[PDB]
Amino acid sequence: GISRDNWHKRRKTGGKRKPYHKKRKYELGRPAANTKIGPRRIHTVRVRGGNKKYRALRLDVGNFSWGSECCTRKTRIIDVVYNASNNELVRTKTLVKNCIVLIDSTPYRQWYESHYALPLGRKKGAKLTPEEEEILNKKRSKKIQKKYDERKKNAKISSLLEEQFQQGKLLACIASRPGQCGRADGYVLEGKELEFYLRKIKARKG
Amino acid sequence: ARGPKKHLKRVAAPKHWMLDKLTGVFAPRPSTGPHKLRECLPLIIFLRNKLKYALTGDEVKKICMQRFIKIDGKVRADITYPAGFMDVISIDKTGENFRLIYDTKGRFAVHRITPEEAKYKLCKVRKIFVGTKGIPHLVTHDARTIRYPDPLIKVNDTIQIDLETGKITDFIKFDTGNLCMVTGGANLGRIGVITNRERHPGSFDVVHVKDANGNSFATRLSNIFVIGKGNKPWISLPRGKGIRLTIAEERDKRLAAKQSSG
Amino acid sequence: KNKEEAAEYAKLLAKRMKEAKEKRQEQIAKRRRLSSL
Amino acid sequence: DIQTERAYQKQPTIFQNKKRVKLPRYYKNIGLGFKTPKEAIEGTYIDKKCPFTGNVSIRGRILSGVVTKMKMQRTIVIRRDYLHYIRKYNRFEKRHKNMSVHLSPCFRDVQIGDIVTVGECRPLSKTVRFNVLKVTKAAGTKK
Amino acid sequence: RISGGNDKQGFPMKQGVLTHGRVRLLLSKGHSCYRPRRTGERKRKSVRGCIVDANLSVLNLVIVKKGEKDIPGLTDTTVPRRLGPKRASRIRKLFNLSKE
RNA sequence: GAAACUGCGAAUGGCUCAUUAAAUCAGUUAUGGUUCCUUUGGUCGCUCGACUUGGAUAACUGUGGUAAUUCUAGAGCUAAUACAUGCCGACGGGCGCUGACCCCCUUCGCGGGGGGGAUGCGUGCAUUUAUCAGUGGUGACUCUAGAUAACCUCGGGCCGAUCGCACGCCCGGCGGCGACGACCCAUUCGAACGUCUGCCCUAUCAACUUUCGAUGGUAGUCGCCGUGCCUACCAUGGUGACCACGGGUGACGGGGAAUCAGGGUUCGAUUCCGGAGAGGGAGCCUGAGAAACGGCUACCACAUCCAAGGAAGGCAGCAGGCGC
Repeated sequence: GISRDNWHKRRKTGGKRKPYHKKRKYELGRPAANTKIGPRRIHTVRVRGGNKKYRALRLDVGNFSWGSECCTRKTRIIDVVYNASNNELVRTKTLVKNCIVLIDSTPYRQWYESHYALPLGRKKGAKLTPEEEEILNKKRSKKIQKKYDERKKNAKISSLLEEQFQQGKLLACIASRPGQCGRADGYVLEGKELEFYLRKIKARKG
Repeated sequence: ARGPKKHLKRVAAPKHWMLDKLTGVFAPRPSTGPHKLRECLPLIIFLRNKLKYALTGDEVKKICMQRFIKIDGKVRADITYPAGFMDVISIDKTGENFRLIYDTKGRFAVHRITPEEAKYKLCKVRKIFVGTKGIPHLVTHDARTIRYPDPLIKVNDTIQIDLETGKITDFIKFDTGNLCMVTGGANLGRIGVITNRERHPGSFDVVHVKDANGNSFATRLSNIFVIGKGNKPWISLPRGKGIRLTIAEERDKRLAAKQSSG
Repeated sequence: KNKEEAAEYAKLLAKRMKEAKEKRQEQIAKRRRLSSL
Repeated sequence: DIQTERAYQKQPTIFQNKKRVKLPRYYKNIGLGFKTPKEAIEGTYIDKKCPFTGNVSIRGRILSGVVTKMKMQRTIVIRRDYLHYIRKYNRFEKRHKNMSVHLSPCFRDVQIGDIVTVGECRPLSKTVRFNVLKVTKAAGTKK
Repeated sequence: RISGGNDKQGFPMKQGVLTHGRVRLLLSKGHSCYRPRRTGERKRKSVRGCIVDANLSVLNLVIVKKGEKDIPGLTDTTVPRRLGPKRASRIRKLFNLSKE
């Protein structure tokens, strides 16, 4: 059907090839997955050798990684902002590999607070009134507190990250082919990558 | 071709089988196994053509379905099972044991061995490997995977394995000054002492071999088998002892034995 | 079988590593030989 | 200077967001006695298809032509000359076969007429299968 | 209950086609009005619609509720069970057996 | 032991040469850029949380349809290595975080140094992603192993609800040969797409290719994988008198054949290897492998049987008939 072959298109010299055989199967080709954002929907494609290949047609969750301290959590994709290849893949917000998405910052914040015993986001004059957040931020023995005061030293977050946390949504880049593995796994944008992409989103936006 | 091929025509059959033309159209396409299609000896060929125990492929079928023939200490009820190099074929009811090692010419000789020698075989290691728990792995020339080997054995050595346990006893390192039988190319069956190895990064490394009588010949490294340390082979050899004398010498020896018979 | 193969390898390997370590101290013996023969 | 294309250009193996308180570079010697040149180690360019600072393995053939054209993007046309031998007339005939070959920005200045050594790699584009590995400046070319 | 008969050309009424005419379906394995010869085989079959109408030749009817009166033909007798349970659990289930 | 369900095979073999001129094909190399039924060998109490489960169907029994075919509808009965669903084990812990609390020695005292350790969460291989370290190997890995933080497709990876012979070994105790099956690994059989060089006549074919892919760059999509294969945005390129582009072949390629002093010329549909096709094109199901035609679905050409509503086609298989 959808042919994936070299013999259908002109030689290096601009001379036409006359096809010496009809379409073979291994010269295969199938329609594009076109993965949207919605409730989990995955169809299975049986491929050469009797192996499987999962078509994610809708996805909500995704395994994203805060790379600077090896904090990976399953979060909830909310929307797409910028795609490098094509900008109709933004309009009809398709999930493809290496597209910029926004994710829920809540599992990263929860880990950050429970690891450093310091607040992240939570704007000045934050009423922490359930006060089991204050349990996670206070009430230790002696030597355990020494370990936690030792560690809070190197919890200096990049201001670019700290804004996104306080807004409540982080930028991430999809590192897995979602149309072939049925997964929207990626990494949270940081440093020079983040400054590059934040310029690109603002510039395009206007 | 829309899939794997199952018929092998008699003219396409490997030449070392010495199959006659006017018998049929086909030869026995060897069933998949440890050795390659091209370089094996199918059990029907060895049993019917070489030994002359059977006359037809149906007679060979009638033998091999009584569990008589044992290849490498396991019963093989497949008449086109590929029996290749170094393989040990023990028939119990007759009380006879054969090791398939090459004639001095490019074919398999029918070399009888003793009950005590038909208990092991030499395997050329093909690739060393680490498994899924830092467990080291060997792969041999006859498709055997041996795990937890000796930590010195490397990619071109020879190992002596036992045909009950399938475990490594002793091994011969691939060095200069070690006996090697040549198991591929023009020099097929030539025994000699390794003189040199010539390294070519990206290409096939050629290895110089010295025969007993000062005959020097090269072969690609792949087609060499270290069968002994020094001049001492760890197996028994056919009559000739892998020299491959010239055609003028073979004539002289033939008509010497002829005229002596008279 | 898994247990006995692991135990027999541990013996043979540890012996081969003792051989290499006897060589390791000859490596340092070659260092000090180049230092003061 | 770099990152002209819409997607962020990085050597994808090296990680550049290690918390602290120069950028590192990934490269390799590509075997067969080729000196991984100085610009590979001390450049700040990004290339998928550089044999030194990229994901291509050199294996198979090592051929050599003269640089003919340098008018396409990180690619050049070399011209390979040989003598084909006709059998009837016990003489030769001068033939040629010019191939599109991938030039890394590693080799900073090559001039049309320079001698190139090329290593076979996987198919890089429609017609590109070879990589420039060392350049030998044409007869003299000092001034 | 209308178990579904045939057309007057023998084209049997396939379930859930929801028409009163005759139409063409591409029937695979696991369908009615068809069985494949080779594995993975499909076939165009002319089948009569589901909607029972005037121009049939048969109607398969199954007696859902036995009525007030008794028929001479059917109800009078009762055919025996050819076979019974072959599986051990089905024997224990039918005849009500303890475990020991 | 017929029938039927299940499993496998039907992709080989055979036939013909219409296509096809760097295509096919031949030698030579690459997969460190892939998939692989079968075979042979590894693996299969590595995982810390039932002395055998479930509801359908065939053959069978019976009731039928239309003129017709290897068409099949309806009812009642029953199986599994079909189709589903699932324990118990070994199994007591081990390792990694968490961490009540605890005792110890020093500073009179804070602080300090190391020790034990409740509760909780995690764990195996494969799979997807991110980070750290540098047992075995290569000419060269972004290799193989190892370590940490998560994932796990409900159209769902594994972690035996299977069958046959021999019957045994002590107080209702107590195990060997095989058959079959399986995620992963190597191996065998291959296949696939690439590398270098090589082909007949033609100038009354000198310029050709491209904004609907022509040559390159970046990021995707798709595929078993590498790639303009195809999307989007960029760049102006690629080939040519060393014959490109176009046209012709009574052209499938080669091993080979006839003829020959030495050179050569002509042939090679034809039994071996490789390719392509099944009336002409196109599209697909099943399977490890098919764009299969002694598979299915259309249209074009032809054409058989009709109770006129419909049913069924494919000899360049072996024979054989017409036409030529």
